[PDB]
Amino acid sequence: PFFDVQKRLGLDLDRWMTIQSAEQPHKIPGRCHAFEKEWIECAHGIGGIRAEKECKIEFDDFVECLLRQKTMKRLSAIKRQRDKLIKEGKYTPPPHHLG
Amino acid sequence: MFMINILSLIIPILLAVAFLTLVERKVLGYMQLRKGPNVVGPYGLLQPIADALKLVTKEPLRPGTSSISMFIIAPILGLSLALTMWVPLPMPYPLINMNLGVLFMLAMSSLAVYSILWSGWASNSKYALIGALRAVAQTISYEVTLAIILLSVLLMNGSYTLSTLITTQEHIWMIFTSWPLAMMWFISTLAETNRAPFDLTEGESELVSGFNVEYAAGPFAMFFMAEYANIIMMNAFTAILFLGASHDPHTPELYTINFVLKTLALTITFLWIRASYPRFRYDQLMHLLWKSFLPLTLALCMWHISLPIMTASIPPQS
Amino acid sequence: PTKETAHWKPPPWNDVDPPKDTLVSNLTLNFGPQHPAAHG
Amino acid sequence: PGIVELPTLEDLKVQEVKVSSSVLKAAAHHYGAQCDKPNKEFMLCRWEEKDPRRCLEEGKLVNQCALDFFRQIKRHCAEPFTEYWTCIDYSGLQLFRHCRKQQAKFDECVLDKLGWVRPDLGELSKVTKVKTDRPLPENPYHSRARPEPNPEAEGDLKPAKHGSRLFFWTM
Amino acid sequence: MNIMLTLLTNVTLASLLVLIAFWLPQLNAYSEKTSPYECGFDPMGSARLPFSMKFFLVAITFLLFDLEIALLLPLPWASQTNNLKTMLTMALFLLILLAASLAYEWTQKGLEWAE
Amino acid sequence: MNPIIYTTLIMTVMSGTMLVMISSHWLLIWIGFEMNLLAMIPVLMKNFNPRATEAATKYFLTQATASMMLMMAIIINLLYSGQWTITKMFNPVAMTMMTMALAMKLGLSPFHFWVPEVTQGISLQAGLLLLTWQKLAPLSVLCQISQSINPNLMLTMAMLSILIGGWGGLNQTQLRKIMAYSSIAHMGWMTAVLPYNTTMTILNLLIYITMTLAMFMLLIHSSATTTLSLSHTWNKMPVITSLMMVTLLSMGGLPPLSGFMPKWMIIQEMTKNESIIMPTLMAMTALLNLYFYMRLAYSSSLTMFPSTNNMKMKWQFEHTKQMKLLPTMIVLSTLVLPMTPALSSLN
Amino acid sequence: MTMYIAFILSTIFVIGFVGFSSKPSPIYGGLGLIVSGGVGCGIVLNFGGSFLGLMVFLIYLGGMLVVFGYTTAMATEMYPEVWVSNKTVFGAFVSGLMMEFCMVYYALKEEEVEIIFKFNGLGDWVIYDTGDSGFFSEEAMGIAALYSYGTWLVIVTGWSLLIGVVVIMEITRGN
Amino acid sequence: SMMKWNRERRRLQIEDFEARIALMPLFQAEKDRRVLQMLRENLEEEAIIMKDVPDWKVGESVFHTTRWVTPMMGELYGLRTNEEILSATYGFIWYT
Amino acid sequence: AGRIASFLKNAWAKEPVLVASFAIGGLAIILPSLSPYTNYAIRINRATPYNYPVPLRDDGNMPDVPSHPQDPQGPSLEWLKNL
Amino acid sequence: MPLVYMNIIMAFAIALAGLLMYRSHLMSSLLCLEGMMLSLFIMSTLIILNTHFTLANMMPIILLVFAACEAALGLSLLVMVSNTYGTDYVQNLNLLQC
Ligand SMILES: COC1=C(OC)C(=O)C(C/C=C(\C)CC/C=C(/C)CC/C=C(/C)CC/C=C(\C)CC/C=C(/C)CC/C=C(\C)CC/C=C(\C)CC/C=C(\C)CC/C=C(/C)CCC=C(C)C)=C(C)C1=O
Repeated sequence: PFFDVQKRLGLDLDRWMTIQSAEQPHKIPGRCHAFEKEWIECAHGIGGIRAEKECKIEFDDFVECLLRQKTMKRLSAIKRQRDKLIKEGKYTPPPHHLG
Repeated sequence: MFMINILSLIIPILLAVAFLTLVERKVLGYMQLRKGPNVVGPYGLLQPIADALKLVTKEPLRPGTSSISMFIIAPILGLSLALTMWVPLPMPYPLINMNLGVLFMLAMSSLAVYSILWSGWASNSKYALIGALRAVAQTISYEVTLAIILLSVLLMNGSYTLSTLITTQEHIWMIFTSWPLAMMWFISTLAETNRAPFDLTEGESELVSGFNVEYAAGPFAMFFMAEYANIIMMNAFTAILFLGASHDPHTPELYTINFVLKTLALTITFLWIRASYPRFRYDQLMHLLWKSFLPLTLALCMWHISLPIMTASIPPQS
Repeated sequence: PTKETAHWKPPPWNDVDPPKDTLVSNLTLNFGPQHPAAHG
Repeated sequence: PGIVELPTLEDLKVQEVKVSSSVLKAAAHHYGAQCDKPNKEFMLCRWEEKDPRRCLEEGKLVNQCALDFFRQIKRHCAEPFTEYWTCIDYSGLQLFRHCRKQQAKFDECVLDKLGWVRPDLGELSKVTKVKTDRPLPENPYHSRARPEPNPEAEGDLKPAKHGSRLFFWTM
Repeated sequence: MNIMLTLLTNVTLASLLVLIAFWLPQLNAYSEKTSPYECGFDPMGSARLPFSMKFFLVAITFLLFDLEIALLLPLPWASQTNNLKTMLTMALFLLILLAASLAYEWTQKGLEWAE
Repeated sequence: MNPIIYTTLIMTVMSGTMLVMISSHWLLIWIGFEMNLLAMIPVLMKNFNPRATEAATKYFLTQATASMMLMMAIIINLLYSGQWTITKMFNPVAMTMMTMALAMKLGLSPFHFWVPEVTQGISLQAGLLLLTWQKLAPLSVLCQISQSINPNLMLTMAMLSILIGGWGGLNQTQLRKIMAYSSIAHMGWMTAVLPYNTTMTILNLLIYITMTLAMFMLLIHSSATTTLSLSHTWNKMPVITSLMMVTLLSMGGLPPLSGFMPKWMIIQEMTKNESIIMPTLMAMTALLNLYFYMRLAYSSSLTMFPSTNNMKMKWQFEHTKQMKLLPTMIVLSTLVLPMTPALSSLN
Repeated sequence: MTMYIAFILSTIFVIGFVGFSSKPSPIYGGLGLIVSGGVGCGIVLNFGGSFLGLMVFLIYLGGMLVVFGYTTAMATEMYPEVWVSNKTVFGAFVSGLMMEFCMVYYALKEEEVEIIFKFNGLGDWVIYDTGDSGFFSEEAMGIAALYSYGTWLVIVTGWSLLIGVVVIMEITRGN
Repeated sequence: SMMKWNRERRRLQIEDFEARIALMPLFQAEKDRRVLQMLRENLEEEAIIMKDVPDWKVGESVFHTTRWVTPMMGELYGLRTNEEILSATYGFIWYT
Repeated sequence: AGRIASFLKNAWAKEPVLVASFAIGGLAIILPSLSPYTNYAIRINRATPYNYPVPLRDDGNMPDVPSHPQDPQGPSLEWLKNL
Repeated sequence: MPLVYMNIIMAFAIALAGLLMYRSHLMSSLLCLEGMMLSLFIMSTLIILNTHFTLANMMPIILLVFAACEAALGLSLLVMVSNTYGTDYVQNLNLLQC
């Protein structure tokens, strides 16, 4: 913030909610609590323009935990190939996939 | 058999609304020294059938100065919301166990404005355009009081699960704890359904009907069906909310009988009030809630939120 | 000013424009004539 | 970036205790009181390692211990348990409130035959401790090397050389 | 599914009622029926003119109170918190602010239905 | 307008800005923005004339749209990073979106047609409020996010800001309108150096602020809205019109007056960072400002203007409203150049 | 197949929005917003947001009520507009239908639509998360934390609503 | 009356919860095995699925971290029957 | 003295609803601080274990923490039973 | 980013077009403006329910409470131009010109 009265005069005013690894009500963790813990404790007292590159792999792992872009794309590719070869008809899904 | 249960919900409510149009004309008449309808069948039991057939085969006039889309949609909204707003009621085993049943039904209760406004404006008449805004203001200005009353009452129940409300009462009638609140709630209910003491929309001197003026035959009867279904639905709501009953799980029929008796008693109180009292004036009508009802409701809500804390008697959440 | 600036009348000194066409109306009501709430 | 660690289909093969929710909720307090140790150590493993692939053996242990407990209760009063779990099943919330009669009829058997006591309210809720011979999860998150801090600076403030040094200002 | 099935059943049922209502009866369809109505007369040249009104203020203070009602709705869940003292003071703040808004509405005409 | 109601509108506007420059959660920044929006509309409607209604309506529409796009940027960087903390953005289009959302609140780019009009509509005190206080919040947000702003975007936006600020004021006689255009020019001036180093845009904000109070207080000490009306005031208040002239000299940035210092500082740091073409454009275009500045000076003090017969009884009456801080307000906006090193205090 | 409902709930949201933004008669834009909100309540609901969905239901179907309240008061005229009055509204509407239709056709063929950001056409059911909730709803508990952790939020809001009723008083006072 | 009955209801809730804590470990111990069974079944099946594709490293993890994450439910209920995924996602929401 | 009592009487007559609301409200804030059971309500809320009490790794020298869920030592809520 | 995100983002984009590209009506434009915040409300609730951001669960209603306030004044401004000017048609809305 511009004029950070929060840490000067010594109280939290909004910092409780800013990130989702904070003390959530009745210890309900967020979806990416581990990843954002890794990211935050990675980049602490390092400087944003310096920490953005050392804490990179943690950052995109965090972003992929949030959005699952890469994982869902992988699933889409798997489904594409499965439906293609099923339509052109080679194998049948095992009974665990039917019932 | 789910759809069979649905139909067993709608259709009996339809007969209930149908015969309410007979019990009101009998109760009112007996309250004012009139025998009431007893010519169509035994004790007028068949009379609602005849008027329904007449209104179905009465000509539905298309308002020439109107857009038919809303002239047809408004009865749809008013009727369908009124019936689907019966869905989450705690019969001994409620049909749909919605975790926020009370909030669900309170939210749907606000939707009657969305039939009132289109009826009043689309029909395009002076009485219609006046009564639309007047009735809209009525129901919206009483919806707030309904909301704080619901919240303050629920603060002792535990959650918005409307099935556990029975578990809340069990021992004592909930009115014994919130009789000042219920006395407001009931009256606000009387206001939201547009009944003779608080109707203000009919006003058969300067509004005549207010919203159901140009509506004729079927779409006209649909708004009556909505109106006299909200009567039963809100009287049943008040019945469970304040007039609790016993429910043994091995005998579901007992709570059913007790609940229907409570609903009939409350509807009879509705007819009782309308058969006696004069009609409010819009000035006094909104003076009643803005000047008088709302401050008392706010203070009572404060009392009923502070009370569980000081008594160390917060209700169970789950 | 070039051309259209000619039709750009200066604002008044009060900053309030001369009050426009009188919209004051009381929306005449006939309140009848059948109107059975008058003994007919 | 890495592949898998999924244990073999033979590894995650345990006898799945196949009983109903009403039966399980009827056993409950006695089951917990007489089978806490495998359960406690199992989810101590779960919270410490944060890694079920490391706690399959704990799962087998808790399953087998619970199964033994169910075998002993079968060997003894089961008709009171039968009535109790049926009555709990009739409840749509598995409420313990409308079963108290059979509750007594159950609690006495395991008291005078298997030497068990119904845990008091909150008794089976306080956080306990348990010894596990497994080593500590030194890096539960498998975190990498933490970035080095900023270069620490120190030194007393000597006066700025030649004042402001901004354009023509001498001081 | 279930809930959605009930909503579907109700909307279709309502639409059948309106369809029978609007289609079954027979009308001669003569012109002079279309003339509008007002207690014997027609509504002259009105029923769509802009409505010079005053209770607009009541209508808008409705909404302004409805926001705060939404704010205080989470109370039944909120009462199940560890730090009950802060919840008590701050909810009491919310209702006090409700009352203060109503009072300022009151003394400064406001909720007084304008004339 | 109840005096106490007006005070409570004062401090809710000021608290809305304070919430902006003290909060860290992004939602709180938005909340302060609309607190200020919701609070400043009534004071703009204090006079209650149809021009005031026009100005308030245009302000409301522009600022409401801008705040909604602010939440759009908010939601996007939340979606792409899950962090409400105000810092460098992690999605580019979110950064751009916030850039135009704030700019519409500042009046920099073609999102600047509102400010001259709204300034025309409202009273001059509301003009002082609008063109002084309702900049601190968007500038503060732009300062906090200077880590990742598209330099091309900010630079071109500031360039149009100053350019149409200079050109628009040429054909305006209403003092409120020329002041709005001058403020647009100063908006471009600080926002040009915003990406490079925020200390200098803070300094230029301070100088523009002090100059703007020193200006508006002189206007409503002379009670003039048109150039001819100010020209008639060469008589009654000769000292006020002489100070009028000296601060109108401080306007453009003629040395050694105060207004030259921010231009000098901005150009020097722009040249420190290889931007040598860029500063010359505002350096030239400041003459556009100086043009109608000189026109205002000629109408005010340098040339005597034909007064009016009735005007003489005004000689018998004295300004009773003191309108305090005006002396130091003039002085800080005229002679602070020998104190340029003090800029390091802000850093 | 009612599989794609969680998709179509958003889809009817889009084209109910376009007609809402197609600049029709104000009440018809209101109807577009109403169907959009009714179908978006399902979008939040089937994601688990029961309380927030019913909350927006309530407050928003009051909020469009009040914006109606002046539509027949301060916005009607002798000849109210019709959803077929202006010719351009049809063009706006159809331009509303064909854009997201083409984009979803692509997302059904390539699953890598390049419009603005990065998006995959493989439904929405994936993005849900396995887990549990014990005996507490996460959404309700989170919105309940307003009175324990929302220290500043309720204070600043209530202050803003007070200032809001004040400004609503002052601007509409009419001298 | 409400004070005493509500205290009794709190007693009933702590009892029901204590049952929930009692039985949580068994549900967790069955759930991790069940989820790992889904993962392994999908992995073996998708291995046969991906033999033909020239560039698809089998069983890869998109995450650079070696720490195990909770499986995203998509790969959990993947090639499974449509009814299974429909239940797994929208059952609680759709249940009445 | 007399003026305050007369004003209270007039309010109780002129706007009785206002005085009733103001009274019951004024109680609503000042009782919870005065009442001696709100701490017991805090104990009620802390008593309910919405989540699992995850155990601690035993290493010796924690006599306070019970070794077994049936052990006597540890937190107890007999006050809850008596309440 | 699945299709639900596309749909609500795209709904916001057309709300931006509809409100900002004025056709002739001020009331319908602010109606589009309040639909804008509905799109943003749904959008915000999506990630918040998705990622188990338990605290942020209260942000939507908070985001809601202010937004209606804007409309609370918007339509309030609408009457104030309406009683004098006559309609909400913004083409006579020209008096403030220079
Ligand atoms: C001297 O000075 C005077 C005046 O002034 C100066 C006056 O003013 C007046 C004027 C005063 C009067 C006219 C007095 C009227 C007095 C009466 C005795 C007549 C009225 C009597 C009543 C009992 C009052 C009734 C009114 C009620 C209850 C409410 C009023 C408000 C309404 C909105 C009702 C209006 C009427 C409607 C809507 C029509 C009714 C329609 C129905 C009942 C439809 C029913 C449909 C169904 C049942 C459908 C279901 C059917 C079936 C078969 C179910 C099964 C089917 C399936 C498909 C399942 C006078 C005379 C006067 O002297």
